[PDB]
Amino acid sequence: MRVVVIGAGVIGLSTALCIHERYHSVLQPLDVKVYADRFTPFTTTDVAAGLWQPYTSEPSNPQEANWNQQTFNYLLSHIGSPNAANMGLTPVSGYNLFREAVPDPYWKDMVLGFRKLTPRELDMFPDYRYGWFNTSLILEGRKYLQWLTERLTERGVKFFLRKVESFEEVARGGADVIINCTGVWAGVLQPDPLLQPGRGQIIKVDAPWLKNFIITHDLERGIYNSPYIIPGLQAVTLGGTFQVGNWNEINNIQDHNTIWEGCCRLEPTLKDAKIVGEYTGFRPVRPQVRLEREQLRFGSSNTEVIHNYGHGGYGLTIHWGCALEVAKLFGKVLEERNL
Amino acid sequence: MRVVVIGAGVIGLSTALCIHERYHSVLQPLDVKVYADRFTPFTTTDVAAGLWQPYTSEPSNPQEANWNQQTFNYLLSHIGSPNAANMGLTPVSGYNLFREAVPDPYWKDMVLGFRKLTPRELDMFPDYRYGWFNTSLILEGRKYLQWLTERLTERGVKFFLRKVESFEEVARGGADVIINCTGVWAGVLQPDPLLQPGRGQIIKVDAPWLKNFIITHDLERGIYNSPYIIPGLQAVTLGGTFQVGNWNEINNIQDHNTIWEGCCRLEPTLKDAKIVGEYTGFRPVRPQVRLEREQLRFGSSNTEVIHNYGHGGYGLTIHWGCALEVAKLFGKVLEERNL
Ligand SMILES: Cc1cc2nc3c(=O)[nH]c(=O)nc-3n(C[C@H](O)[C@H](O)[C@H](O)COP(=O)(O)OP(=O)(O)OC[C@H]3O[C@@H](n4cnc5c(N)ncnc54)[C@H](O)[C@@H]3O)c2cc1C
Ligand SMILES: Cc1cc2nc3c(=O)[nH]c(=O)nc-3n(C[C@H](O)[C@H](O)[C@H](O)COP(=O)(O)OP(=O)(O)OC[C@H]3O[C@@H](n4cnc5c(N)ncnc54)[C@H](O)[C@@H]3O)c2cc1C
Repeated sequence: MRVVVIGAGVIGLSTALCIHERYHSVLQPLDVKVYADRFTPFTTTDVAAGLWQPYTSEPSNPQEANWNQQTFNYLLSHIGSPNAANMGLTPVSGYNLFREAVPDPYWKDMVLGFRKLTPRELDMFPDYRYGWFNTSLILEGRKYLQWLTERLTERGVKFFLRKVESFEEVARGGADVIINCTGVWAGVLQPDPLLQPGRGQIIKVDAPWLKNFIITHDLERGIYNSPYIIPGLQAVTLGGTFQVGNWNEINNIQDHNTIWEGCCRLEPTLKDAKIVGEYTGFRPVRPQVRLEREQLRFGSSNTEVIHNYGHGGYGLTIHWGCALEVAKLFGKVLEERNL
Repeated sequence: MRVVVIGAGVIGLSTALCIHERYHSVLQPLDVKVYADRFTPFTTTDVAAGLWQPYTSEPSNPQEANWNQQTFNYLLSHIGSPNAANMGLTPVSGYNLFREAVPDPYWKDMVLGFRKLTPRELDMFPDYRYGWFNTSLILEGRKYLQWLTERLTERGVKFFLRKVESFEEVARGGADVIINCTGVWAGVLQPDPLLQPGRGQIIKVDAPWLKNFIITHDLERGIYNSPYIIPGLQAVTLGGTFQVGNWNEINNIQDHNTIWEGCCRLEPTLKDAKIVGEYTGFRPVRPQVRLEREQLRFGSSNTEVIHNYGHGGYGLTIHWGCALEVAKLFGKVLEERNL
């Protein structure tokens, strides 16, 4: 059947692969195509700090906790292959610092080695007073997007640079099923007032001596509104901004300065780091991932649409669980159509 | 007074600085000079993997344990300054893997976060069956040697490229005190059958995605005779050889192959690493650090000699404790001479 995925960010590509991986065998004819108006390096995914770490607060949908877990185990299963770095993966250990005691995250047990910092540890970070340590994984968005792209391409999936104006337009094109993985732009194909851009700028820097991630938190100020430093495969990502409702896509000088000075304070050796670039992107903020099936009549054609968007500051961290869930709904769509 | 340090490896330079730092104030005249036939990048120190980690077994002279501890705290005290990376320092977390249970090292409490690996952790390293994890520090020998060198130079200490033939030769040159920090070559100035070269080759590689150290152990085969990978500031050090009594200073292809294949098996992603160089050096192996004062009559001149050599595979790890001890003996020499 004709299936069309709209989106080429981590959600779209992982989902496409996930399904094709499960159904090519079963459905003889299984035509996947991917439409997107932006491919890496232009997706929001390419801008991601690259770390696997859910929010500190519990999720609204409890399945989100599963999805996160399934994603981590799936990623860990690759640690050990010769390809892990080629897919954009590597373990990284690091700190979560806070200004005051805070309850353990629901994810303490998903990551490896979770534990509270000791005082000699905290002495390395004077403004903070409570914190955790745990090892997790890095999944660079750009590298991972390219990897999924080659995998998809070899499985025969086709890509097309296109801006979709409506699902109708796609249904008319003969799509039996359509997977919406439009990220913050999903509202355009169909309004969702719950969805909003969580803008964030980052500064990429060359500072190889930094081997661990460090993430600061300011409870008053909101998540990701505080300095964080996260080593990646080739460079370090400096960061710190999450602004809901802001659509400005231009890097701004003010954000740059606050991110730089904050990090520079937290890790003074940054003094010698070479800045390699700055970027801004929109977390697709929503109270809960919208992941559900919906049918659409276009005259005489029910065309299923399965949504998968609204991942906020955690799309990398949970993409696999969602891709699986979508495969499952797609499974139902198949049994209704009688395979 | 005239003081002459023989050696420009980590032991000689740290010791010189240590003393000058303590006595320049007190002794009005305090003439330090450093003689060495090899300066960085030619010392054994420049070849060090760069990690702070004592042996797994406990020391013979118990003071070694304190020297190690004093060294770690001294190093940690710098984590936080803007200069830490310039001195060659950065924290690094990592694994010690073994083929069977083993008792906790006497140093578990000196390092940060020591703990035993869990099974999900061990699944990332299939040949191994027991292990630890802890964060420690990297101190790159080459960078640190250059840093100490600038510090010494600015304090007015003088350097001279000179092969010393005998202490006599130096005493005749008017040295009131002489600090022997000759490493494996100390036997030449005065025989010590306990001292032997622990040869070791390493391969430097460019593989920035590796953020944690990994050190393997084979009990039958001896310490450091097993693959280990240790990220440094700019490159990764691959290693694995410790051969007592071997004086071959030439890198050999057999060692290279075994080190490469072993590491490559332990971390398959090395498949894509660029090799940047290979080097070999001699750990100054001895059952215990020789650190003691000895007087020497050269006709009518007692000339004190204070030895500090025999640090094996742990000179970086303990250099500061020793430098302090030497300053202390030097202190006595001063009170005997009545300041
Ligand atoms: C600065 C920053 C740091 C972050 N760090 C992390 C992190 O460390 N860890 C983590 O887990 N998460 C992180 N995130 C969150 C993560 O980046 C997002 O959750 C995730 O990238 C969303 O992916 P997506 O595919 O849904 O969106 P995108 O990657 O933006 O993909 C959307 C795709 O849909 C296409 N598209 C949209 N509308 C149309 C249309 N009308 N027609 C055709 N194509 C269309 C776009 O071209 C693009 O191809 C971060 C985000 C930001 C901004
Ligand atoms: C491959 C390898 C990996 C290692 N990794 C680590 C590690 O990760 N961590 C750790 O703690 N330790 C490590 N070590 C051990 C550490 O390298 C040695 O303990 C330490 O470098 C010894 O320093 P030193 O100053 O005593 O010797 P050197 O640095 O070799 O200094 C000796 C100095 O004396 C000079 N000299 C000698 N004889 C004379 C003479 N007759 N006249 C004039 N000058 C003379 C030499 O030119 C040189 O200047 C490692 C060693 C090796 C070989």
